[PDB]
This record gives sequence, C-alpha cells and structure tokens, in this order.
Amino acid sequence: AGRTGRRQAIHDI
Amino acid sequence: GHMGNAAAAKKGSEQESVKEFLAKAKEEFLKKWESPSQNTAQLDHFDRIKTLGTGSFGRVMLVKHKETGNHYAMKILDKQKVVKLKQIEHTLNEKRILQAVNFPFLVKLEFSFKDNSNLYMVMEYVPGGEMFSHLRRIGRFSEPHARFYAAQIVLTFEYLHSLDLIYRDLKPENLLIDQQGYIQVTDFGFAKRVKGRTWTLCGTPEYLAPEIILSKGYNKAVDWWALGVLIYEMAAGYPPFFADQPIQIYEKIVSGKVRFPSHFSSDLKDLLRNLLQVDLTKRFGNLKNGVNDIKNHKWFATTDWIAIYQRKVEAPFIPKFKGPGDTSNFDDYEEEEIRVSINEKCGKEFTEF
Ligand SMILES: Cc1n[nH]c(C)c1Br
Repeated sequence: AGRTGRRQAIHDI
Repeated sequence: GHMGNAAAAKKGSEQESVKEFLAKAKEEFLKKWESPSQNTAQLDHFDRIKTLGTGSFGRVMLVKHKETGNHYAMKILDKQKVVKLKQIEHTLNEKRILQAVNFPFLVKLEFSFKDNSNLYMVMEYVPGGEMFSHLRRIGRFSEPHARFYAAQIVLTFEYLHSLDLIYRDLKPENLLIDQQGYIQVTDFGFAKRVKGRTWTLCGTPEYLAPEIILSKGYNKAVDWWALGVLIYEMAAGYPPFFADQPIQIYEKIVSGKVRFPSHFSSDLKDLLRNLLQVDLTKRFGNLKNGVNDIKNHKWFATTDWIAIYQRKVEAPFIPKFKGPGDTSNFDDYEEEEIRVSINEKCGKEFTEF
C-alpha cells in the first residue's frame, strides 16, 4: 500500500 | 571489446562534442546568471483563467496576456506562506535559475514580478498535462516509452549538472508533456547552484536519496538516484519505496533493498540497481565516467541521444489539443481569489526577487 495521488514536497524532516 | 573500431571512434567523438556543447552552454548561462531580469510585467496585464495545479505556497494558473493574447502558466506564491528561511532562499533560487537556463526540456520563463502579497513567475503554457496523470490513467508505460522520457531527463540533468545546478524534485508531477509529446520540466523550487555539497533536507519523500534522509551533506548524485525512482515508477506504475506515510517510505529507502516487477527486463533491472545504489562510490552518475555510465548502458542502447535532443524521435503519444488555452489535459482544482493586500508584506525578505 502507498500513496497514489499527487505528492507534496517537503521543506524539512 | 564491446565496441568495434568504428563504434568506439563514433562514441568518443560524440562524447567530445558533448563537452564542447556544455562549455558553450555554461558561458551562455553565466552571462544571464550574473545579470538576471526582473519586473518584466504586472498582474493587470493578464486575465486569470483556471487553476492548473496547486502547491504549499500557492498555485499555478492558466492566464491570458491581455495585449498579445498568448496563454501562459503563472505560478503565484503567497509571500507570507513562504515563511520558513529555506522556503525563502529556495524561491530566490527558483527564479534566478529559471531566468538563466536554456534547454529544450526546461520550461521557459517569460516574466516575473511581485506585489504587496505575492510573487509571480510567468512561464510558457505546456498544454499536454502532467506525466503524472497520464501515467496514473494508463497504469504503466512500456519500456520503450519510459526510455523515451528517461532519455530527456538524462540529457537535462547532464545540462543542469554541468552548470553546477542540482534539481532536487524529479517526479512525474513536475514533468509536463508538450504538443509534440516531449517533456518540459517545471517547478524549480528546489533547484540550487551547488559547487560540491549542500545540506538542506528537501524534496519529495518517495524520490529522496538515502543520504538526504540521513542528514548527510550530499551532491548532484541525489538527482541520479531520483532518476532511478522515476524510471522504476514509469515502468512499474508505482515507485520502488512505496508506503502510506513518509516515515515508512524513509525506512524503505535507507534499507538498501529494491524488488522489481517480473515484467521488468534484465537490462532495466541492472540499470535501476546501479541508480538506486546506496553506496555513493558505486552509484551511476557519480563515478569516474560520469553520465556516460548511464548513456552507454545496455538499456539505452537503442537511444539516439542527438535525435532526442533535436526532438526528431517519434513520441509515444501526442496530447489532444483543442485550441489555444485548452485545459482538458489538467485535473480540476478549487479556485481561490487572488487578493492583493493594501500593505506590502515581507518586503525585506524578497528584495532580490
Ligand atoms: C508551465 C507549467 N508549470 N506548471 C504547470 C502546471 C505548467 Br502548464
């Protein structure tokens, strides 16, 4: 199972 | 050896010509890098049509330039939302890099400007939609079609890295399909000029190299890891490190383990094991022979690198285009009015934009 929609970037962590 | 005399001579000459091209491209880049453009338009010059995508700091909108009637994609960033220190520096990187680069697979910036509330970057509109939605709709691409797109990314990264630019956000969401079926990379929000190492924890979870996750200073080889993730996702339909939450994604990335669909060719698996390589002394793109380890890999044996650069290879598909300003290849998003405060916000933080 995992993310199928659009994925947001991360600025930290 | 693997190549006979004629093939070896042709490849060597080709590689020397790449060096000559990159040296000239660096001279052209540095002229623009050292003398950026700014304030080349204003908001009232455009009619806002529709939201094409969203992000943390704002949206990208289809706009129509009033005087010329040309359509453009306008990225709007709320200056207040660009709150974190690395959020600000990254936005300045994005504009300065986009205004200075020039390559057939990089989106072209036409105008930038700011007002009391927002920052604006106006780019050529790429009407074919994101690779992301075509890939999700079909499931997976065939190896030849994944290879056609991958070759464009390889050449684009060869170009960017020659200019000491790291891209840092490769993913299908950021790859637009143009009217000829070729790629345009957008979203330079994480691109940075880096001579050696850099240290910011940034990117998209599924595409992060292990050295980013592990808080190590890292280099342009993070982009080659990301290429491995992209090729895998294009050919499988899902990425290699796949889990519902970021922390679980990160644990899979660091483990040094990847499993492949049974339909992947052995050539593809070999390439991917060499890109998705946790050991930086062994990762393709990071060795003595640089990008040539990738370009000369068996999986790319059928790729005519110059023909790809010249856009003379038949594309896997041509998006349907029903006139200028058509948005049929984009998903819908909630529309929010663009409000411009009567007071300037964060003026000192964005002096250089
Ligand atoms: C040029 C552009 N950047 N992002 C999108 C959705 C477009 Br079209």
